[PDB]
Amino acid sequence: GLPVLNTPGSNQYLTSDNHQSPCAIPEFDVTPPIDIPGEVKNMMELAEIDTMIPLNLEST
Amino acid sequence: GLPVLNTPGSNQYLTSDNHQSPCAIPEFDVTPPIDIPGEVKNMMELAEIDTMIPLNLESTKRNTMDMYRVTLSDSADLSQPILCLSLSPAFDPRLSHTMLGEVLNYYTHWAGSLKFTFLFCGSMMATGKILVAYAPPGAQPPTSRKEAMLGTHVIWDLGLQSSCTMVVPWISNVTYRQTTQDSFTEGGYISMFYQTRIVVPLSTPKSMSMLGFVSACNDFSVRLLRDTTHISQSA
Amino acid sequence: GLPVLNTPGSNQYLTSDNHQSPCAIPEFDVTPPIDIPGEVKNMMELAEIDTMIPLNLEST
Amino acid sequence: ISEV
Amino acid sequence: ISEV
Amino acid sequence: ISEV
Amino acid sequence: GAQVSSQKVGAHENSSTINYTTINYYKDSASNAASKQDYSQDPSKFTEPLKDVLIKTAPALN
Amino acid sequence: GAQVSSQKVGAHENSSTINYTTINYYKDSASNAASKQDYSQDPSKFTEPLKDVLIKTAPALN
Amino acid sequence: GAQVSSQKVGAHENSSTINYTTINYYKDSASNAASKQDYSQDPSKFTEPLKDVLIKTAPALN
Amino acid sequence: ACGYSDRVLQLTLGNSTITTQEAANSVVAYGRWPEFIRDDEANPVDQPTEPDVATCRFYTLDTVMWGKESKGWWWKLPDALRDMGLFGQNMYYHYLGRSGYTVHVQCNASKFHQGALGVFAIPEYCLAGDSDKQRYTSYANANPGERGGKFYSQFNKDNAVTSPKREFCPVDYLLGCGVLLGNAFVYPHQIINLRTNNSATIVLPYVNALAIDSMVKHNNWGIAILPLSPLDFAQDSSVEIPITVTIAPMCSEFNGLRNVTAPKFQ
Amino acid sequence: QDSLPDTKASGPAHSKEVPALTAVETGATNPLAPSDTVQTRHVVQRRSRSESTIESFFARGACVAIIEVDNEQPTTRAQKLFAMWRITYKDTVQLRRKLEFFTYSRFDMEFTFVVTANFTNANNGHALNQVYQIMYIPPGAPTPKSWDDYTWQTSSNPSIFYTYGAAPARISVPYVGLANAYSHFYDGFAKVPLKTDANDQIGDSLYSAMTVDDFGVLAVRVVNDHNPTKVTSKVRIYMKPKHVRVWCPRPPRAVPYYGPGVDYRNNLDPLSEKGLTTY
Amino acid sequence: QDSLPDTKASGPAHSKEVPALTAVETGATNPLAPSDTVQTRHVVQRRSRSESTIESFFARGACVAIIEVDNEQPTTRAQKLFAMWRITYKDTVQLRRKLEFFTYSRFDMEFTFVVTANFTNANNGHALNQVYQIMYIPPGAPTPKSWDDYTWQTSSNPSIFYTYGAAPARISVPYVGLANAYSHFYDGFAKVPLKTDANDQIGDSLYSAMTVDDFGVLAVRVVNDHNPTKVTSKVRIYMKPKHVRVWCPRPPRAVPYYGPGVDYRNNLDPLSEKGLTTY
Amino acid sequence: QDSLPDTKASGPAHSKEVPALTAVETGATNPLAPSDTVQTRHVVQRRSRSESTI
Ligand SMILES: CCCCCCCCCCCCC/C=C/[C@@H](O)[C@H](N)CO
Ligand SMILES: CCCCCCCCCCCCC/C=C/[C@@H](O)[C@H](N)CO
Ligand SMILES: *C(=O)CCCCCCCCCCCCC
Ligand SMILES: *C(=O)CCCCCCCCCCCCC
Ligand SMILES: *C(=O)CCCCCCCCCCCCC
Repeated sequence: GLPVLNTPGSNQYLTSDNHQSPCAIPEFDVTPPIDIPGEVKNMMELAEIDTMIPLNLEST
Repeated sequence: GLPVLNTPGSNQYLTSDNHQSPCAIPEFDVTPPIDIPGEVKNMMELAEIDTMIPLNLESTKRNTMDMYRVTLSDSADLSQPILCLSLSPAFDPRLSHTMLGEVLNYYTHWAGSLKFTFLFCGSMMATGKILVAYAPPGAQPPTSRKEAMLGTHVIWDLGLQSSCTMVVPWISNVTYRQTTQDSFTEGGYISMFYQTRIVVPLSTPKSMSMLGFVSACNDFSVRLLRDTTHISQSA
Repeated sequence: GLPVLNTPGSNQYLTSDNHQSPCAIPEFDVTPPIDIPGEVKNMMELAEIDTMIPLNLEST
Repeated sequence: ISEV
Repeated sequence: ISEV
Repeated sequence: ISEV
Repeated sequence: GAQVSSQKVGAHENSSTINYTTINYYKDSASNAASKQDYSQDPSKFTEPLKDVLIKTAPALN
Repeated sequence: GAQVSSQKVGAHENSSTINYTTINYYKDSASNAASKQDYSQDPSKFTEPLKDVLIKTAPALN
Repeated sequence: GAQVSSQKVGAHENSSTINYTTINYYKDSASNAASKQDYSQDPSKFTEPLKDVLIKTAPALN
Repeated sequence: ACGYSDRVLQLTLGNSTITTQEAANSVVAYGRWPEFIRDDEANPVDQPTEPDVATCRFYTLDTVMWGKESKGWWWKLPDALRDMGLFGQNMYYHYLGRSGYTVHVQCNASKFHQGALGVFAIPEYCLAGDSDKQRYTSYANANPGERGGKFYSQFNKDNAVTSPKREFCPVDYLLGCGVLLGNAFVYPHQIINLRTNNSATIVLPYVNALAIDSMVKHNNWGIAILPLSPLDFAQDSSVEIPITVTIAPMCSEFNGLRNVTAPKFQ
Repeated sequence: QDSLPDTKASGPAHSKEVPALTAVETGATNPLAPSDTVQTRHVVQRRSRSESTIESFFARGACVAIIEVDNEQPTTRAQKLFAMWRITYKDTVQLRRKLEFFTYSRFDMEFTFVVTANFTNANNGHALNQVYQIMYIPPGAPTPKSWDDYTWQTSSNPSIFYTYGAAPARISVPYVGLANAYSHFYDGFAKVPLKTDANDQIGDSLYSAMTVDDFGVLAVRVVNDHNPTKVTSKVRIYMKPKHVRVWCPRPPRAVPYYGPGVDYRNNLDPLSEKGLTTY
Repeated sequence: QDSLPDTKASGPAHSKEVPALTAVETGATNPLAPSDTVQTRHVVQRRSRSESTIESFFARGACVAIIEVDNEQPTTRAQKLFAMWRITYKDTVQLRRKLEFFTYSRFDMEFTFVVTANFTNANNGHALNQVYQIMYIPPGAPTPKSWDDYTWQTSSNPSIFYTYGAAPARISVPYVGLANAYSHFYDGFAKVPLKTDANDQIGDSLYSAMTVDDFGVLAVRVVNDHNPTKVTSKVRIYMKPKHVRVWCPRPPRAVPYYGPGVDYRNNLDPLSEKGLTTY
Repeated sequence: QDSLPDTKASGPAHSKEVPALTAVETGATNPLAPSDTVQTRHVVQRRSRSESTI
């Protein structure tokens, strides 16, 4: 019986939290990765690629 | 009072969890084990034992001893297939109830090579050559020997070694196929044709049975445990 | 706030459990033992003493 | 700690 | 502790 | 433990 | 203050000395759980409380 | 009494051996969780229980 | 099995490397939290996927 | 060179020898040869009797005939040997008994006959009953002795709910117990396919959840012989050929001697 | 390291080694690999059988019982103020069938209890939170005759007192078998009729049954005295085998179960119709 | 150390190095920095891209489903005593659009379940606290036909039993794809019509769909028997990808989604009006 | 280590040691084991009295 005291925040769900949880399909044999071309590591890599500006937003 | 904060998941019961719990009969004097023959360590060991295929599920044959017997004879139409079957080992009705099909029906995905062994039960005086083939999916299912022989095949010569094994190599796009029937993960076609014909001398039976067996090769695995459709219970 | 997750079994009372609990009379000066004759360590010691069998359970 |  |  |  | 002891294993998984850990959280020993690592003794004080204890192969009355 | 073992990692974050820790809290081994670190064996006792086991390239009946 | 890493401190109290501790409690790596210690890479495979990559001071068409 | 073949075998136990010139090797069930109880697996404390050559020898049961309409035969062990010489006497004089077995099934025909028998050795071969009442087969009916029993092609429920037969009704494609016959190959087995061999030899260790048990109350192994492919010959419609079963106890030991058990069979 | 074997590259053959021919009469399965009958490439195999170990095949709580117990005024009629369940996995079919792929087993057992309650009457006031007592009564101990007689004192039997709304209760039990393994199949009787028996009833017993009381019963009651409104509860029991060893594989059950033995009765036709030459 | 590069001081230029001119025809973006076209000072840069890593962009629980389930007396009509949801991220739009910045992905998935209930009728007494069973049924397993048939025994499928009022339930799932990455876009069919097919239905399949059942379904029920008053509940499911890798970036969806494929139908005019020379 | 004692193997006897006779008048229980009155085999005993400690 380790004595414990529950603090504020207990039992809430914050959608940006980062916690562990039980795995529902234990010991699953995961398919290993292969080297697909085109991997992205940061969303700012996409903002560094030139894309064409819709400069002319006149009526027609 | 160690300060603690309860996270999402608290007080749920997940039936696949793996936790400790208090022992209700403490200090019980357990009976020690003895060495019983026949211990099993993995369910795939059972899928590697050949079990007999119910190849003949025609009307009057299904659910009788005759579902296991395929008739070969010296007057068979040599242009027609002896048998045709899809490679859906947990779903095709000829394969789903073999020991291999019964174990795969507790899993969602399967992968690996399979081997079909056929036993000739004619008399010793009967001879014959048979072509058994496997067509990876995507083309028309073989209707003639001419089409069947363009895929993977074994030509069996009947003789003192009574049986012949064809291995269906794992040839797949996905890394694991589904155990239900799905065209995205379909496995192909097995067909069998006479290569010459059964020949017997006089005073010999002109018809005889062939029996077929299936098992997994050593590269076979299954994953994602699930309930089987093969047992139920009414209210 | 150590993050914790309560498992099945939480808040049950199993009468054969074996846990710690707070002492209601703290710092009590316990009377020490003395060596009384006749100590028993295991109930099977009592089953090893011969006791007389009621062999004759006829009516009277 | 003390293993026994 | 005992790593394995 | 392993500090990183 | 963790005490580590061996469990006496009954059924074994297809996976040795398995240990368990105990820490006492209270000052009063009455708060402690039971360790159940209990020794036993000889029943002689009840089964043979004789002044001259004789060997079972010899006559009891000599 | 903490046992530390390696996890077999499936999906990897864009960040190696990741470990997990286990402590048994109960004296009775029936209380323990399953370690699921299970070894396997040879199917031969079922697939080839023959007194003379022959090699697959040789004839089965000689 | 405790992993100890440094926090990147934003606001500082009027009080250095502050650390935090992590222990994985489950065998399956899918149960793990995210470490968010993520490395990055070069955008070149998207911004300059050219067979002859030229230097920005030189003419693009020579 | 000198000529040893896995088709030609001699088995000698006690004062009995078997030869076969058309075997298909031999099976040792679960890879375990029989053995005596080891001291560290022992449970009754009295000194066991081990009759050795007096009981561990080949006993041949009555021959059965295989015809075109035969559905199959089954025997249980030790029951099929309960009346065999000094094996039966030791079995009934002792509360506890343990034994492994060599089973040799014999069926010769000719090069113009065809057919295939499946010979399966099943640990704890529970069979299904003949009625709506569950687990109701009586002791005398569950234990036919050397006579064995037969399989049927269909479930014929006993309806004389007045004087119930209390018999098994083993349906053949369900292996007499609610599973499909095709999967019986997970059990130790051989096939006597007449074009290939004329006998099956299977060595059975003692298998049970206990080191020794009551042989009178409990059968450890069942032997099931079913025509996987039916008998046929020339063009005759009533060919019949014998099937003879010869079984030898192995590593027999018995504990708990007292007066003899005399079961009521009739 | 748990991956399956790699595929070896192999090329053409013209030889006297013939792995494709065999004789299944011997009782053996031909151990071929694709490289014995076709040309293969080298494949570094990474798949594993992690999820079909005996432990992972059984590592799920499966429902084995639904026990109904009421809390209402003790009338003179038959009520369900306490309920008793003889412990078994044969009242449901799904876990029974998985265990019966094997003849013998040895394991510890985890029981998790899910308890749900509801009102039955539109309204006679309400009810305060209920506490449930689940007492294990081993073969031989006295069984309760009423919901509050002396047996519920539980001085030696283990009991769980569960509070409604708390996380499902859970306990583990060791391997408690009388033999060195549990027998899923017992080809025998607990009694033998002898020639000297006075009548035929004396040596009669059920085929394939062993002890009479097996593992005993769970007796469940609501500890609270009754409220004016009636409250019905159900206790669902989930069993999970853990630390599992199994021996002697068997064909799985192919036709519906008919009782605790191997008897069958209907739906003896498990296979469907399919033409011999239809894909 | 994760800061972005420092700005270098640079002065005037009069030279043949011309970084400001380029040819976008080559397919490349000109990698200029401000010091290539203006005079800059030195700046020690401390900003970082910590919050736009692939893991931080997806590290949020996003609502993907609202499942409604009732607890009331089983009548003969169509009721919602249990509900089934085919697992997908395409029933809502917000997480779908973020994943579809990429063609392929590989990740583990955390599911958190928020459950809320309410009375519907002014009053027919009340209800005792409900327990919910969320059972995962993988492609091929039997699906329930009624809220308490045998499939709910769940011997092999995983289930969560959630108690109303407890913290939201939460579980993780591994990368369960059949391929080496999940395909967010599949330019193809699951079947091909062949010339020898008996009719056109045989080879017909939906464009860009792969398997039929995909990941299976979640079957939800209230485990309690009904009270006299009806209680309606909703289960909201939040998915968070964790341990994320993604490949091959794509333009984001610019017009409303119209189904699970890339089809469009209305509001095909995403850009507003603005004069060419209006700031 | 808490198992009960092993059974020792013992054979026939023809002697003046008579463990089967005793005099309960003394107040003592005769400490016999099965090998004092019958022929026994060796048994490695693994049972324990773990559950009947006080
Ligand atoms: C407070 C609740 C305590 C619950 C205690 C339950 C004790 C009994 C556990 C039994 C597990 C049974 C598994 C089945 C065994 C059977 O197959 C065989 N008939 C045994 O030979
Ligand atoms: C007890 C609750 C268990 C819940 C188990 C859920 C298992 C399924 C997880 C699926 C995560 C799906 C992510 C999406 C993948 C798709 O993009 C692609 N169609 C796959 O090629
Ligand atoms: C021996 O005790 C060495 C240190 C053990 C460290 C773990 C302690 C866990 C917390 C105990 C708190 C007791 C109540 C304040
Ligand atoms: C091995 O166990 C070494 C010490 C581990 C220290 C952490 C212990 C955490 C508390 C365990 C308490 C068990 C029940 C009293
Ligand atoms: C590395 O793990 C060294 C030991 C860390 C000791 C503290 C452990 C806290 C408890 C972890 C329990 C995990 C679930 C049984």
